[PDB]
Order: sequence, then C-alpha cells, then structure tokens
Amino acid sequence: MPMQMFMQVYDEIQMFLLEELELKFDMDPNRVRYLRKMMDTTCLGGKYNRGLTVIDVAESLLDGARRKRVLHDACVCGWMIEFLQAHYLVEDDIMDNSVTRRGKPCWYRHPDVTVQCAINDGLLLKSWTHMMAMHFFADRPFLQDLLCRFNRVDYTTAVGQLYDVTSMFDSNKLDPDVSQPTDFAEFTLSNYKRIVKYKTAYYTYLLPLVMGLIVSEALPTVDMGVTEELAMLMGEYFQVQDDVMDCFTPPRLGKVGTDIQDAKCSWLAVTFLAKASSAQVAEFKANYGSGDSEKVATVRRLYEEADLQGDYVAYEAAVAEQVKELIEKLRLCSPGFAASVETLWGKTYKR
Amino acid sequence: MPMQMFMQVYDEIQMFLLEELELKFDMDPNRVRYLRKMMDTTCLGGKYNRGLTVIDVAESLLSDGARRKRVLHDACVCGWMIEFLQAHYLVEDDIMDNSVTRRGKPCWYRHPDVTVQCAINDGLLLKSWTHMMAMHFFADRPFLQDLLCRFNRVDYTTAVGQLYDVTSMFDSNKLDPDVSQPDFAEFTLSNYKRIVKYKTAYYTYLLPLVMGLIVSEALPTVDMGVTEELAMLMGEYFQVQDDVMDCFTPPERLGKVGTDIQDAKCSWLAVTFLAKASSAQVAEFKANYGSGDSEKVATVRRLYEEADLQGDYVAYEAAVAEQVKELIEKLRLCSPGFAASVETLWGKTYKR
Ligand SMILES: O=P(O)(O)C(O)(CCc1cccnc1)P(=O)(O)O
Ligand SMILES: O=P(O)(O)C(O)(CCc1cccnc1)P(=O)(O)O
Ligand SMILES: O=P(O)(O)C(O)(CCc1cccnc1)P(=O)(O)O
Ligand SMILES: O=P(O)(O)C(O)(CCc1cccnc1)P(=O)(O)O
Ligand SMILES: [Mg+2]
Ligand SMILES: [Mg+2]
Ligand SMILES: [Mg+2]
Ligand SMILES: [Mg+2]
Ligand SMILES: [Mg+2]
Ligand SMILES: [Mg+2]
Ligand SMILES: [Mg+2]
Ligand SMILES: [Mg+2]
Repeated sequence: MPMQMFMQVYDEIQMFLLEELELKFDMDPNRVRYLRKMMDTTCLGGKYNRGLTVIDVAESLLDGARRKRVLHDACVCGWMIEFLQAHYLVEDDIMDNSVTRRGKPCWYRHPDVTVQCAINDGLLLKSWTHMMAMHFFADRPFLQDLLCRFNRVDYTTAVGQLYDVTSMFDSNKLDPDVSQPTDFAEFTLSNYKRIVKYKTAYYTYLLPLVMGLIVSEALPTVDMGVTEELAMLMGEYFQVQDDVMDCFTPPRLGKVGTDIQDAKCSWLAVTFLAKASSAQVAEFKANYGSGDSEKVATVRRLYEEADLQGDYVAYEAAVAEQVKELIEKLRLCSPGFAASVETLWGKTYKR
Repeated sequence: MPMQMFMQVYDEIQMFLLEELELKFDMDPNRVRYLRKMMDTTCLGGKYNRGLTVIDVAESLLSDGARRKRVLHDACVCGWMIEFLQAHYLVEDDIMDNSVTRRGKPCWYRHPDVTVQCAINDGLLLKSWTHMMAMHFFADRPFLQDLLCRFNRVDYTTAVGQLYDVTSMFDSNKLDPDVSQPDFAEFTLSNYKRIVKYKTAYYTYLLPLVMGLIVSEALPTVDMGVTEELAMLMGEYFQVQDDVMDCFTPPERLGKVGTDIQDAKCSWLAVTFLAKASSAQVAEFKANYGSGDSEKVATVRRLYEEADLQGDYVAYEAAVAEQVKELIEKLRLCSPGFAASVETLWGKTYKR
C-alpha cells in the first residue's frame, strides 16, 4: 500500500522528467526512450527500503489535505534517495569492473551502452534528484534546507568511496605523481568503521529519517545528536553482519560469499588482524585475496580459530543494547519518531 | 588584479574545504594531501575566463566599502563554483574519451598513482565541492536557494549536452541498451546546434552572467529573454569558430595540429558540408572521413575548400556579430552596466 503509493509517484516523477527533457531540452523520442530505459533499469528492482522509510517516518509523525501532501512529499523524497543510490551504484559498478547487479547485467555492461555514455548516464541520475526536488517542492518553505542537507549526504557518500578505494595500500605512499603498488597497513578497525560511516550509514539510515522529519515539519522536535548516533550505529551494524554472513552463512545466504577472494577490508579481516598472533597473521597474509580454493579455506579456518563468530555475537549484543537505550531517549520526547526508528532497526537486526 | 583577488579566494576556499574534511570527515593528512593535489592539478592551469567573467559583471554593476568588498568576494566564490564544475566535467570527460593530455599535462586519471576507479570518484568530489563552498560562504545570503536551483539547472543541462555529444555517432533509431551497437545520420545542423547549446553555452556563457547578477542583487533588472539569447549565440559561435580554425588555421598560428577530421567530429564544417554537398562529394567524404591516414585527411580538407565552407563561415560570423550587437543594444537601454560586461565577454570570443 505504501509500495503502491510509492510506485505511482515514480510514474508521476518519470513523466515530469521525460516531458521536461522534451519540452525544455529539445530532446527527441529516440533519446527520451533511451533515458526512460536507463531510469527504469537503474532505479527499479531493489526493495526501496530507503524510500519506504521516508514514507514510514512521515506516516508515523502524522483533515485529508495535509496528510495527502505530506505523504506525497515523502514519496518524492524517497525517490530522491533511490535515484542518488542508483547514481552511485552505476558509477561504482564501472569503478569496480563488476559484471552483474540485482540479477541483471550492470548498466554499462548492457550491449548498447558504452562506458563513455554510462559514466554520464550516472551523472544524469543525480541531477534528476535536484530536478524533481526543485519541481515538486518549488513552493515549500523547506526546499533550501532539504537541498543543503541532501547535498551534504551526497558529498559524504563520495568521501566514503574515497576511503573505500584507498583501503588497499599504505596511505603514506599515496601520491598521484608516483606509480602505485596490496598490503594490509590500512586494515584497522578505525579505518573500517570510517568507510562504513560515510559510504553507507548517512544516506542509508540518517538521510531517510531526516527527510521524513523535514516533510513532516517536525525536525526541531527531535534530538538530532542521538538520531545521528542511532544512524551511525545501525549503519555500521549492517555491514558487520553482512561481512560475517558472507563468511559463515552457507549458500541460505542467497549467494557464494567472495569477500576473502576479493581481498576485502571486512570486519572479519580487520578484527582478525588486530587480535591474531604473528604466526596466524603471516598465514593470513599468505592466503588472503586469492581465488584458490584451499587458500580461501585456510582463511576461513583462521577466522574460526580466532573465534570471530564469538566476537561478532558480543559485538551484536553490545550494539543492540546501545540502540535500545538511544531509542528510549528518543521515545521520551519523540514517540512517533522513535517508533519509526525502531521499525528501521527491525529490518536490520538479525536478518 | 581581478586575477590576484581570484587566486587569493581560491586559497581561502581550498583551506576551508581541506579543513572541513579533517574536522568533520575524520580525514587524515595523507588523504587530505591527495585531495589537495587533485584540486590543484584539476582546477588550476586554465585561464579562468568563466570565474573572471563573474567578477567583471559584478564590478560593472557596482554603479561604505563593505558592500563592494563582499559583493566582489561573492563573485569570486561563484567564479570558483563554475571552474570547479568545469573541472568536474573535464575529469569525467577525459576518462569517457580515453584522452591522454589536458592543458599540456597528463589527464588526471592518467597520472601514475591515480586509477580510473579513484578518478571517476575524484570527479564527483569536484562537483560536491561546488555545493559545499556555496553552502558555507553563502549560508546567510537571501539568494542561496535561487543560486543553488539555477546552478543545478545548468549542471543538469551540461550533462544533457554530453548525452547529445555521445549519441552523435549513429542513427538514433538504433539507440537501444538491449541491442549491441554498430553513420553520419545524426550529422545535421539542428543536432550540432543542440549539442553546443547544452554542453557548452549555458555553463560557459549564461551561468557566469547570471551569477554576476545574483551576487549583485540585480537579477530582476535585466531582460533575461535576450540575455539567454545572447548567451546561446555566443556559445554556438565559440565552437563554430574553433571548428573552422581546427581545419584552416595553420599549426604555427593555432597552437596545435587540429584532428577533428581524423577524430570524426560532428563539427560545424562536417554538418554544413553534408547539407550543401553533391551526392558525389558526399560519397568521397564518407569514404575518407575519420581516419588517421594523411591522404584521406587531405581529401576532406580539399572537399571543404571546394565547397567554400570558409565563405560560409565568413557569412555566418557576420550574421552572428550583427544579431549580437542588436541584442546588446536592447540590453544597454535598460541595463547599461550589464550590457557592457556582456560586450566585454563577447570581445574575448569574437576573434583571435
Ligand atoms: O562497491 P562495493 O563497496 O562492494 C558496494 O557496496 C557499493 C559501494 C557503494 C558505493 C556508494 C554507495 N553505496 C555502495 P556493492 O557491493 O558493489 O554494491
Ligand atoms: O554483498 P555485496 O554486494 O558486497 C554488499 O553490497 C551487500 C550490501 C547488501 C545490501 C542489502 C542486503 N545485503 C547486502 P556489501 O558491499 O558487501 O555490503
Ligand atoms: O571532448 P570534447 O567534448 O571535445 C570536449 O570539448 C569536452 C568539452 C566539455 C565536455 C563536457 C562539459 N564541458 C566541456 P574536450 O575538448 O575534450 O574538453
Ligand atoms: O580544441 P578542443 O580541445 O577540441 C576544444 O575543447 C576547444 C576548447 C577550446 C577552448 C578555448 C579555446 N580553444 C579551444 P572543443 O572540444 O573543440 O570545443
Ligand atoms: Mg561495487
Ligand atoms: Mg566499490
Ligand atoms: Mg558483502
Ligand atoms: Mg560489495
Ligand atoms: Mg567528450
Ligand atoms: Mg574529450
Ligand atoms: Mg577543437
Ligand atoms: Mg575536444
């Protein structure tokens, strides 16, 4: 029903955007059609959790008129985030030379899509966030504040990606003017935490919450400090759980996990590295980041014998407690908002 | 002196940005330093025509020292928004086009310790930096919302221009993500004009003018209809002149060997030739165009000469110069300060 509403507004938004292209940018049916397929292919087929969160925050925080328009704004804000994610995933898939996403071939991997056009298709997607904001929210008092907060989270995510991409070798050797080396010097907990904070947490957890508040005109009503705290905790927990399941959950996972072969700066890797003996570490460095089936099994063994599963269980329990405390802090002043934070936490916790 | 001020403000801006990353984004000296070098390599070395126009519009419209000092400083910040936006697109474009050099130097993604993976995202940083610097320096300004919206529109527009450029290559009827890709079928004047309008004209000619008006708080003062008209005229003319010079002006006095024919460009020459040429000429052209072979290039140069495209240019130039003068005058009546800065911008274009 939320989904029904959300998908109906997508059509509304897609229609505006394509008509603007034709009426105001002189575009022709052929190219309009290319971009429609790009939109659809790129923006649809996920679970729209981030969009649907905005809707939920707003409905939680709620005369028919104010309702109808608050919920419509929520939907439009929802699609701003989905479009922004789509922007980053398109460029990421090019960056990472990946092959599929969501079952389907990556955008740039499609037969009549070039890398040349794909990169710029990506840019179009982010621009579309602005265009749909500026149109649907032209009259809203909150437009300026929405734009600025959105800009900040957009910036933040790109900074996340910088941290991800430079997680591979000693940052002391970072130098555009000097050829580049696969070492483990950046594989610390603090560096891991920082990638996940900025790459993921802000736009995945914070931004949906904040946008719910803005279109509800409720933003002053909540303690932002703890709201951010919540968002960072939940965001970090998402990726840690994923990292641990990639290793230790049988393909009931829905795929074969490849984090070890792909030489990932995962929670397992950095947590292992910090606690492991010199002998164990050396075995690790010798067997990590390779397709070879035995080398992989060696790393799984090392993880098992350092009881990283035990470490996760303790970590999860600690996170769950901090989260509940903060939610309660929230609920005291902001019961509607707190409730929806609870709901978001539930689609994450122990999946 | 404008340039002196402009460069001073760059340092101010660079310093804010780098310190924000450190204080609010937890970033370490090592990675700060990488980004400083990216900013520098990437945003510096051009002639800063776009930035400097904003300053000039603003000075020209000045007509206590406090208002002066802050209006000019706002102009500088708007200047750098545009330079940074350009740098954003040029970084991504160089990757898109697998180019080798820009501005004498290696393309950013071409540097030894820059990967394509990192470089694409470096580019995104550049554009986010435009937002961050506006939101900081203009936090208190009444015109912040309107600046951001107008800026966003021209950002959008440029990317749409790139789409037109990139799909200039084969029948747009064959345009289909789900179907592998192969023409000259898109080489029409209309399509040429539309590439240049959206890729180039808005952010190169319109946006600088518009930003000068906003920080001058003078935007309502001017006929935007004709201002827009002029900006399109001047933008198109820029590329046409360049296109004709690529062919016909000697390496000595041009500063390079021009390669538009080898690179199979949708140039003004090519579309104008295609439109007027005889069936036989057209076949010769189609048989020789877009190849490094030195004979085939010379055949095209010959076809161009024999269709007197130089005469066609000379007439086009004259027609543009005149429309532009008419429109400036229209401007000058109500908005003499503005019109004069438009005249100055037009003079940095109208030869060399
Ligand atoms: O590229 P990775 O970090 O693996 C990924 O998580 C995307 C990285 C990313 C970048 C920007 C925003 N969200 C995710 P993927 O598994 O490829 O989706
Ligand atoms: O599993 P991957 O694509 O790597 C990932 O993108 C998983 C992200 C994800 C999203 C939703 C549900 N499970 C995992 P990661 O980059 O590992 O976090
Ligand atoms: O590559 P082209 O499109 O010719 C170029 O003109 C790109 C120009 C451009 C593209 C996108 C945004 N601004 C300028 P270049 O000569 O490469 O700089
Ligand atoms: O000369 P190119 O790099 O191709 C170009 O970028 C011209 C750029 C330019 C700018 C200023 C003066 N001359 C040429 P074009 O792509 O032709 O527009
Ligand atoms: Mg990826
Ligand atoms: Mg990646
Ligand atoms: Mg994973
Ligand atoms: Mg991944
Ligand atoms: Mg190009
Ligand atoms: Mg290029
Ligand atoms: Mg040229
Ligand atoms: Mg060029």
